[PDB]
Amino acid sequence: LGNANFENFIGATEGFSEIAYQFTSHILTLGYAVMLAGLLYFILTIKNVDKKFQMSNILSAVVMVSAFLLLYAQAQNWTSSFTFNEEVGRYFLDPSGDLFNNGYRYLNWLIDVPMLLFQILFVVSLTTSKFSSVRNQFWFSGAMMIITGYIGQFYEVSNLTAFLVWGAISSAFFFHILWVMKKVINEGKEGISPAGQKILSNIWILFLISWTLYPGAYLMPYLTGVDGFLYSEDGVMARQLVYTIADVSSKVIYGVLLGNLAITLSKNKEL
Ligand SMILES: *C/C=C(C)/C=C/C=C(C)/C=C/C1=C(C)CCCC1(C)C
Repeated sequence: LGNANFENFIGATEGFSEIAYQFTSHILTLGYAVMLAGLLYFILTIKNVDKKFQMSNILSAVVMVSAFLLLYAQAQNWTSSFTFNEEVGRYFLDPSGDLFNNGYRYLNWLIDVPMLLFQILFVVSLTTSKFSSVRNQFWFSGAMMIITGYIGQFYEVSNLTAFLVWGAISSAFFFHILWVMKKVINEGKEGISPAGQKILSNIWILFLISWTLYPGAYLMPYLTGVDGFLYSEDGVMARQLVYTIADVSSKVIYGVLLGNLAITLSKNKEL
């Protein structure tokens, strides 16, 4: 019953404190709420950039749609999966619920990772690289990263070595994506205004950090060891919190910066 994931495992054994249960619930709600807000932002501001850049706004909006819907479903899956026991005063896994399921989040990643990588190619111009090459490489490596991570995700309770080995494999595809993105951003800096170069530098830093947060949260409950402080409901809170910080940063803030970058490259900005 507490076999699928670390959330259920904890939920089925120690249970969650009211703080943990409520905090995790609140943070997941904030997550999907921000997505909805972002959806409207990206719809409303689309006329602020030239036609040639609008595919980036379009991909942002779509990412917002998928992340709102799936994070909303994730938020409900958390709350409905754990119920309060008066005798002990903690929340436990509910046999009559459907149990906490990582599926919503990983599906969201599968859908969104290729669009996010894709959309910067409609703002920035490449230099010595082919569009189709960059695109195909993002999409393959991106697909493999989530797939492999999702494989590892099944063994987090039952086989911690499979969990890490697969996560390592996933980290290999991630490293490759970083490497392509580096080339993309540096080629995109050439020729453009220093104001656009500056925004591109910010996008690199945002991208590097916010995406590295995901394997951070994947590893979170074991960052202190087998009997460590994080190997608890605290690890769940931290993991869920980091995932949410990452989602907002990699989707909404990334989208906003690309929007601002697009405006810098506008037709009437040219002499
Ligand atoms: C909007 C959602 C995004 C940008 C999701 C990104 C997810 C990742 C970069 C996940 C990476 C992982 C690893 C590199 C290793 C461990 C397993 C994953 C899937 C968490």
